[PDB]
Amino acid sequence: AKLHDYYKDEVVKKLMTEFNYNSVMQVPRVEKITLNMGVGEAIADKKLLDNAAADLAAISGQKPLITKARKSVAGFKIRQGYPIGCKVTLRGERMWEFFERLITIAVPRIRDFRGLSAKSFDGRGNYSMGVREQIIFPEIDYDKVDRVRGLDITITTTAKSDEEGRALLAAFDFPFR
Amino acid sequence: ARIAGINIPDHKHAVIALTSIYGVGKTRSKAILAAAGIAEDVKISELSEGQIDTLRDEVAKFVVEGDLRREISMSIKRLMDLGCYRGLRHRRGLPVRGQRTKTNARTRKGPRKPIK
Amino acid sequence: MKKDIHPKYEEITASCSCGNVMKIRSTVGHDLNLDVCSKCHPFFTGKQRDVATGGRVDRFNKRFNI
Amino acid sequence: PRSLKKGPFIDLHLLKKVEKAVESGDKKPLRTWSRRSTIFPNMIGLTIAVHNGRQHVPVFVTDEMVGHKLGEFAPTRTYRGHA
RNA sequence: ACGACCAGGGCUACACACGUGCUACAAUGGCGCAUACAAAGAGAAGCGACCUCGCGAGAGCAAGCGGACCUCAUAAAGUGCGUCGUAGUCCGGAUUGGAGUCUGCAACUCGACUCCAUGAAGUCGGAAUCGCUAGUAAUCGUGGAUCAGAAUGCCACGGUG
RNA sequence: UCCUCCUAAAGAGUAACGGAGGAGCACGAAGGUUGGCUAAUCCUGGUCGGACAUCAGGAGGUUAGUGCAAUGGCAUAAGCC
Ligand SMILES: [Mg+2]
Ligand SMILES: [Mg+2]
Ligand SMILES: [Mg+2]
Ligand SMILES: [Mg+2]
Ligand SMILES: [Mg+2]
Ligand SMILES: [Mg+2]
Ligand SMILES: [Mg+2]
Ligand SMILES: [Mg+2]
Ligand SMILES: [Mg+2]
Ligand SMILES: [Mg+2]
Ligand SMILES: [Mg+2]
Ligand SMILES: [Mg+2]
Ligand SMILES: [Mg+2]
Ligand SMILES: [Mg+2]
Ligand SMILES: [Mg+2]
Ligand SMILES: [Mg+2]
Ligand SMILES: [Mg+2]
Ligand SMILES: [Zn+2]
Repeated sequence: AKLHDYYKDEVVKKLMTEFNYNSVMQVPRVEKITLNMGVGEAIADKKLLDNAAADLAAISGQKPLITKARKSVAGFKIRQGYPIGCKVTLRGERMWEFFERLITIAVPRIRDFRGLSAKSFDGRGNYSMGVREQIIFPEIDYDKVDRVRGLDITITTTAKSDEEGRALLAAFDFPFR
Repeated sequence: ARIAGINIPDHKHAVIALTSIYGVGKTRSKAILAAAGIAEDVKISELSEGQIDTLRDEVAKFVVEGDLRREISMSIKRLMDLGCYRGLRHRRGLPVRGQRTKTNARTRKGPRKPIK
Repeated sequence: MKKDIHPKYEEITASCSCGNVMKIRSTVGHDLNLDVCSKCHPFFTGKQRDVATGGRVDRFNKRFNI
Repeated sequence: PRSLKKGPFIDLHLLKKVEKAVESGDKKPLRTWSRRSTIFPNMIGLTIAVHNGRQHVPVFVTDEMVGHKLGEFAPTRTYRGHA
């Protein structure tokens, strides 16, 4: 809750000035962070899912919700009901502490990190990014793992416009460009 | 054991395990360890973390993993955009340096393409 | 949160080569030594240099004098 | 490549034509058989028609085209494919 | 003009098929340091010490030599020690990028060499097929002709055997 | 033989070698109850990931769903945990 403490005193004072909001409730705020691993190759065996869910449980310290197919499609050879991915929703204090560890540790540990995109805000403020490799988090031991996974991070916020979420992450020095 | 972005094996010796970095070889690995004062026969194991901090600074003097692949691709795409003879060889998939294309161009042309 | 299903989530210390001592809550357990943090990553100085286009005329005039 | 102590290379009959077309300011295509002449930075922006063995292909001179020779932008073998 | 002169191009192209070779796929080896033993040749528009400079190919100054004198020119395999420890590896070197040297009016097509980086295929080869009976095969370096420059070819030479 | 729609003329019923489709089961939960939940599709953003898996937002408002044919129902859901 270090950044949550950092949110409540200086980010709110910053955004109220540069947007001239009438109320303090009118400010944006982050709401949840969703950690998906679409593991489409787990239809061969459960153990790839069972270890990828084990890896994402180490990144964010929650047991992941194993997601399933909403319907059946034949291009991917899946039926409605097959376990096909895993997610973690992060809210409250656990949202901020992962968000602290993300932009301070794991984003510098990206190989050939050169910035993010400012064109990834889904028209309505909600930001989504995808990492290539789970080794950028220091939770994963390099010798103990064998397979390079990938996950994607989705920050869902209360910003109405598209730029207001872009200004919100910039108050947390989110490395756009 | 994590230099310039990538990891480096511990069981190998010092000069060999440095060469896993895209941008250094057996020559430049001797140049790194001489400037760090580190013997070459030691492993990446039993190194002080201050020595590895000395090691990261010496590698950071040169052009490595993320920079070099960008520079190599920039040089090739410079030839691509001009349309010189070296650019056409780079984009026909043919050898650039003036080798024979009648026989034994299999590195640039891949495996054999049978006439169907 | 539920009681048993979650992994152990404990506050540890992560130090870096620039000496940025930072205490985070994590699932590592043992202490952590980092390599680059957001304070010392060369995103704000180093990545600007790393484009490095270079001039073709400037390469030509450097090699000699007329 | 050539040694640095010799500097670059350009034909005299080409180098006089470059010197004329700069001062005259004409943008006529200069037909030229000097495929072995290094392009100079004062040649930038000129249409110069390098020979290829059969005809004269016009080459507009770019900033990046300085450190090369004129024959690289006049390919001599026409090849389209076997099938 | 089917004769003659010049510039530029081509003889070096490239879905492919074959011949002849070179280097490999490593531990009877790679590497690093130290160290022992050859023969046969070439040299004046040439061979070019020594010394200096360069990581280097080389550069500068420059002796000596038409040569049992001097120079090309330190033979390598070997041995001694250390190292890797079976991996696509400290094996293999293709390819490609950058930087160069030298030759030559001139190295783009289209030269050789060096340096830094890159690190393909390849883990002994289907049917088939070749050479060889002793200083032979196998392997290891050396030199010459042609030649401004430009060989894994060719012609010679000795080592181990 | 049995079910559904039309013919069938706004109650029921109504024929033809009239027009169209199904059934000869399944389920020990796919039953009972309590509690809770709400679709299809499309748009944008996002590691592998692609027309199409999963994730996050928005439009949409049942165009979905119903063990199976059709018809009538179905949000208090009879749909889904
Ligand atoms: Mg390397
Ligand atoms: Mg090399
Ligand atoms: Mg001619
Ligand atoms: Mg020929
Ligand atoms: Mg000779
Ligand atoms: Mg020296
Ligand atoms: Mg030896
Ligand atoms: Mg050895
Ligand atoms: Mg090697
Ligand atoms: Mg292979
Ligand atoms: Mg092997
Ligand atoms: Mg006989
Ligand atoms: Mg010669
Ligand atoms: Mg009726
Ligand atoms: Mg009636
Ligand atoms: Mg039912
Ligand atoms: Mg109910
Ligand atoms: Zn730091």
